Amino acid sequence: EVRIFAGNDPAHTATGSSGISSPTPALTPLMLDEATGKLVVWDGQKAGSAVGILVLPLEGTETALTYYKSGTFATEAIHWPESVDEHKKANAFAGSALSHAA
Amino acid sequence: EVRIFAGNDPAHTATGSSGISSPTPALTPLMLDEATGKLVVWDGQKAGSAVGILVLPLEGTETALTYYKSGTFATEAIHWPESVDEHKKANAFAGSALSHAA
Amino acid sequence: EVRIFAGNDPAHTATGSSGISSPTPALTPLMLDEATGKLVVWDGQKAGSAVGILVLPLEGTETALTYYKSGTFATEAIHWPESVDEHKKANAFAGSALSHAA
Repeated sequence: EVRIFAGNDPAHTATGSSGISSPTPALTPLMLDEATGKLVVWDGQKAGSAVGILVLPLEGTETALTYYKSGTFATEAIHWPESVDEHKKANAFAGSALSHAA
Repeated sequence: EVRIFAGNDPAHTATGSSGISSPTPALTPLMLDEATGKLVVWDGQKAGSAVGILVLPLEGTETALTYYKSGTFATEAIHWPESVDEHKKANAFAGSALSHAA
Repeated sequence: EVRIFAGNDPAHTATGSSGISSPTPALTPLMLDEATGKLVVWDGQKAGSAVGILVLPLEGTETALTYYKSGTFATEAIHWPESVDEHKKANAFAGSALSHAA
């Protein structure tokens, strides 16, 4: 059984305005869009800017999305951005209730 | 029974330095004051800048306040700022352990 | 029994890239390094920038560290920076799942 919640701390979900405009798979790191305040895919440019993980896939036309706001996740189940800094990747969720480990 | 904790995830409280100088009702979104570091009413200008919800009303002369730091709240019980952007309102707590839904 | 977890809300830990290059004791407030994205000692310059508390001491040569990401801690057990603003100290963890009280 390949655990996707490589942690015991209960995972909880939340809903929020989505600013994503393209098919996005589940288990994708999310960040807040500085200009609109909507949740979009985490760009990997800053550690701690990832405020959530997509729970269900998005078609790209949804006005809202569902995300995990807490819990410990398996690094391998998460869909990271191409060639993301390893340090920013390790601390992507630092500051929130989310974390991830091997 | 009109639930005010439209969620199951346990709500927890915390205390912190208040920078509010006016009667403020309970269930009000709080943000950190950039200049002083004290907690004041959330201005609705940025998504994810709301770090807490006032638990008890403030006279406006308190040096400290009590706030919920986690849990899922009913959008309707929270006292939002006049004409706040709906997207910033939906994701006001994104990044923290707090969230809110209908 | 001098409680170090002056709270009931379960404490949880996480791992992350450390940017600390000197012996650092356990129970030390951590912040994210703007330039590298690595976790380093909280400088006390901003309220809410403390994203964690060191769980185990660091020699100063580790590439990773372990930190508590949630829970309520005793202000007295935490190792604060010399002459840190009291307001920024009180709200050092505001926004995260962490808090601290007497």
